[PDB]
Amino acid sequence: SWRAQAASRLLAPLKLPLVLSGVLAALVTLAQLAPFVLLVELSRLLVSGAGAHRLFTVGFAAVGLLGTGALLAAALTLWLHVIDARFARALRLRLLSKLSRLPLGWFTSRGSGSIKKLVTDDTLALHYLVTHAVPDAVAAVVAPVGVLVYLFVVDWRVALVLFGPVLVYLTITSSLTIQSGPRIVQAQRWAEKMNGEAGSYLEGQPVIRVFGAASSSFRRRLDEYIGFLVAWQRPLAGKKTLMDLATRPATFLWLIAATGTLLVATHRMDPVNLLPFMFLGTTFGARLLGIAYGLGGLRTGLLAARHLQVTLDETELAVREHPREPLDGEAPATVVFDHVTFGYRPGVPVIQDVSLTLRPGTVTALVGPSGSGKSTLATLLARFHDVERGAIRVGGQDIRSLAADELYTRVGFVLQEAQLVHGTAAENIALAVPDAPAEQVQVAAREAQIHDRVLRLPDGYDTVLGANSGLSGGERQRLTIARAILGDTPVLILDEATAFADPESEYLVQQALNRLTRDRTVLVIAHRLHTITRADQIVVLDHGRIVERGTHEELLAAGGRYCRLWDTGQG
Amino acid sequence: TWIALVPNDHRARLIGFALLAFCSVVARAVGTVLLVPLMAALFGEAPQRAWLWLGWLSAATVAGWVLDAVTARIGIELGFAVLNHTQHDVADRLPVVRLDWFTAENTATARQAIAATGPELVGLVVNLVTPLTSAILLPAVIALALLPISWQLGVAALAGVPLLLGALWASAAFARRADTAADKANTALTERIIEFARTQQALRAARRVEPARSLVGNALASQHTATMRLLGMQIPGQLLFSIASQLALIVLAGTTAALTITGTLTVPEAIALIVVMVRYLEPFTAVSELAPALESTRATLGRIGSVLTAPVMVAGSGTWRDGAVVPRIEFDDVAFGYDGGSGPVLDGVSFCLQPGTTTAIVGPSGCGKSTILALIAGLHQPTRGRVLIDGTDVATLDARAQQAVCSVVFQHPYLFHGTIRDNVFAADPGASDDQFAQAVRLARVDELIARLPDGANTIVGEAGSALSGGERQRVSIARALLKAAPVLLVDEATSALDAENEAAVVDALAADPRSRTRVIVAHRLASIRHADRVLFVDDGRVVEDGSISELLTAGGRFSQFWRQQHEAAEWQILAE
Ligand SMILES: Nc1ncnc2c1ncn2[C@@H]1O[C@H](COP(=O)(O)OP(=O)(O)O)[C@@H](O)[C@H]1O
Ligand SMILES: Nc1ncnc2c1ncn2[C@@H]1O[C@H](COP(=O)(O)OP(=O)(O)O)[C@@H](O)[C@H]1O
Ligand SMILES: [Mg+2]
Repeated sequence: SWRAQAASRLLAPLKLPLVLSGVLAALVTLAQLAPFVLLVELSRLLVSGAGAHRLFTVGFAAVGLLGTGALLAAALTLWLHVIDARFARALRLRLLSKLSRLPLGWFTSRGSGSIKKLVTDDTLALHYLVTHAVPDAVAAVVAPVGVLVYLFVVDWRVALVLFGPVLVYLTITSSLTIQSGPRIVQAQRWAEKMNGEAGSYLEGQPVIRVFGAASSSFRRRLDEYIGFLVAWQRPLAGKKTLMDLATRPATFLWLIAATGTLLVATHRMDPVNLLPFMFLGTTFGARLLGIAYGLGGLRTGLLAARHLQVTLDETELAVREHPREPLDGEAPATVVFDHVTFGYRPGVPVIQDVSLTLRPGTVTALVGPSGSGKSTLATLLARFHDVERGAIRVGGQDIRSLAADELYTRVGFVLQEAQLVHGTAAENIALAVPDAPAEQVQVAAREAQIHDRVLRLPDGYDTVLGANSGLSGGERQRLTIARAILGDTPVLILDEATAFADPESEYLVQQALNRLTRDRTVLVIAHRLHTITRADQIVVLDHGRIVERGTHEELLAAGGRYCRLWDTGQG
Repeated sequence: TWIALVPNDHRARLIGFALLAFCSVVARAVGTVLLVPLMAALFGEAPQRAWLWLGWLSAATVAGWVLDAVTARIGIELGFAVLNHTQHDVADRLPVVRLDWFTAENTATARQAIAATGPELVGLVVNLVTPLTSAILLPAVIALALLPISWQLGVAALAGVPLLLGALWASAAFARRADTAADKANTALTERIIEFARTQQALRAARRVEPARSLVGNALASQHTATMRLLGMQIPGQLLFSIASQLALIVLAGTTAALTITGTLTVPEAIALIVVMVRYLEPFTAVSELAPALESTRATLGRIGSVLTAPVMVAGSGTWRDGAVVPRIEFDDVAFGYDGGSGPVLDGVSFCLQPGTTTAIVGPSGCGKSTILALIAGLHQPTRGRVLIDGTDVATLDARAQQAVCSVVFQHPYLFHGTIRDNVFAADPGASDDQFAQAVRLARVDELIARLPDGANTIVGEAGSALSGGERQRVSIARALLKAAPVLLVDEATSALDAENEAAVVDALAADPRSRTRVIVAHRLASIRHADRVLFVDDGRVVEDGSISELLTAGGRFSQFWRQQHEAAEWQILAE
């Protein structure tokens, strides 16, 4: 990656606060380091005369440095937190405004865990980045540089003889990293697999508790995992300890002591000019490790910001493209299809040139082998994704040329995923029409076979819902069916799988549907094709395009694929 | 409590490693005490008499090198040992954790603790234990060794150690508290967004997207109210220790200067002591540089802590003399509420079943109907009651033998990552392929094993694997028929648009030599018609414990269920 890359560089509006904070952190770190120079100056004084006044001066200087360091650190923390809070608020507003505009299909493509992960996890990770990683890394990179400059200013020979351990450490670590190529990716793959193993073992717990001999597989996989970990780590242990030895302050201490004793005994060192190394020379080994630590640490936040930005710069709906001026076919609910071709990926197309027209008051059905673009078509009809070629009009008026309000004003649908918005059960039934006069809600709930249950609820038509509401799948589906009945939109979409979702509470849902589809242009995604025998127009489709449409009796009297699906068990 | 336990049987290795670490520490400490005379000589009129002390320091250095090399080797060994032991212990102690503990997040916790803690432990041994302990112990022994050289300055370090350690720990605690407050506030903030994004379809479909959006945005812009406590309690987490360290340095240097200005130790000694003071103060910063690693490891091992310190169900005490060829499952005055998400579901039910007689359970959905098939299998514990399989309790059983009485056909089937044959052979590993063939033929699944490539052996575990719904439910049925146990609990699985599954269930019900007591919660009339003692469970209590022929023509709610099933299988969407 690089700069000016607007797929990871969404954190551009705070580049100037970031550089000012970097400068402030560099100043804070130099103020942290200064006490050692003050100590060296104190020693230089003490070694020759230096009446009490001169030492008191150094004490006052040290107190001043402590004070200004603490003050600068506090200022830096406050400023960073302020700018981070402001940016996070702006980002939350931007993300919500974006989320209010993505096409519905995206949601039932990501899911629920991914949504939460993205929003809260990435927001927290980016906030942690801005508040901790950047200043800590700036400090970790600015401290060793300063120490090194100060050391070379004092005496350019002890620094050279001190480089040794750093050199051998670099040598051994390069050897190890080029000597572990396969094992690292192998262990990564092992981890990704063992995650699935753990998931499956935790899922199938009753099966393990009843059939106790079905645990063998996971235990063997875990044994192989730990054996691989051992056979990986155990060999490169001597190399690791021999390379971790040339970081110990003992080694740098011995080096410095030896070279200083050599230079002083030969009277070419001015021993008072050796104390800087003695003080800030042993931890130079750990300084570079800290460099690597921080520079690696500022990576999770970066990748999180990149993912959040590639989410933000999504492609919203083309909506309102130059109104089609509704044609003269018919404009009640006569929905007509066209040469429609659509694919989830820019490659393989799932749908190909359907072009089927529904009439007002007709019931059409879709029948294909499960996984043959059977639901994708009805899903497209409700503007979950834009088509790639061809048009789709509701009343001879292209759906893309329709406001998101005007569209769903007439294309109400009942798919899976009841999707209860937690609130007043009465208001949750009357979500469609904002304020029904408390009687429409009741009669709709009575005509959706849910009134008795919602009265059996603890309180009644005020009960705030939730995870612990107690409602079952059938109960929630009937609530949403009541809401759709109250909606009263004269074009409907039935996912027939909603009927036989709760196999016990199924007759009541069937009655609710029979009441819901009394006057519509229902488009049924029929799974069990016996429920579609009096439908006005059957449409079988397989692997995309339509093959043949008609009524049940005719299509059965003309043999292809439908006599096939019919004779299969049903005869 | 029990978080990371070494084998705890071979005390020798542990005590040897401990004394070896202590020896490395005392060598690293005598390093600076040997620095003292060297630096004292390097300033006097005769700096040529420091070669002896340099040689002694070199001796101490090579001793420390050998010592800590051996210590690192022992550390890596013990790390492998502890990884192996604790991973086996964690994976061993999860058939016994009480089943209602696996909540929505307690499951993710255990998943992480199982599949994310290898490298964490193999580094936890050395990278955590040895530096943290050595750097803590080093200042104390430094002071102890500094007592003979200069008493008034030795006790100063011994007074300093507790204060600096307390300051360090207080800074760490402040940091942790500020961080948890921060991310808690962040979650409180960005939960409404998750809520508005979950229900984005119903809102959009009901033309209520802009008011909800404006409401959430108004709330966001309204609350604000940050800073003050957050910023105020986030500040100290580094200033505390930074101040404390610089202050200790100032105080020690001032003490040394005061004692070399009053004429108690000549100028060269004061310089050496000033150097030794920085040597003494270094390990505290070395420890303070280990705060984030320690916190990460603390969380990672808190995962294992939560896993191991989970509740356990025990029955034990030994029973099951012979085998009770055909038992009789009665359990009277029983109640069982789900600990966690409470509510007295299934309170006070009682029914004595019969040996070898199918007993179908039928009722409204979500009425505590699979909890009964759990309690019968002994997979759960009744709060106030007693399951009485064959006139004996089920909690008076050695766990190894209480799982050899039932065989369940669980609602949601689970096939672990292996092959179909291995799944079917999970019931009785020591079976013969003839019994396996009989089962795979009786479960209406031979056509499935012959309707796939390469035969029976097939990667089936996950990722579709060509297995879909009824296709794997029939494998589960074939597996539950192999385990010879004198009880067969069959909780129906939803298998719409598939009649082979229902036919296999009817076959398991009718044609079976075993002649075992069976319990089949089902709804479909075909499955329900082959029983002879039906229970109607409505809201955690049996209502119509009669029989088909007498429940139809006499009572209610069951003519209701019967007519609903009979006229719900002929509902076709008319073109009206
Ligand atoms: N979220 C998705 N991402 C990518 N491809 C998908 C997604 N959902 C479905 N598909 C694919 O689109 C095609 C249409 O499937 P679908 O219309 O759901 O089938 P059916 O209606 O028969 O159940 C299939 O190839 C399916 O795998
Ligand atoms: N793990 C659980 N934690 C809390 N409540 C649960 C749990 N499992 C089931 N329940 C609840 O216990 C009741 C009994 O459900 P159950 O008998 O399994 O229903 P079903 O007849 O559909 O199998 C229901 O209200 C259900 O929501
Ligand atoms: Mg069930």
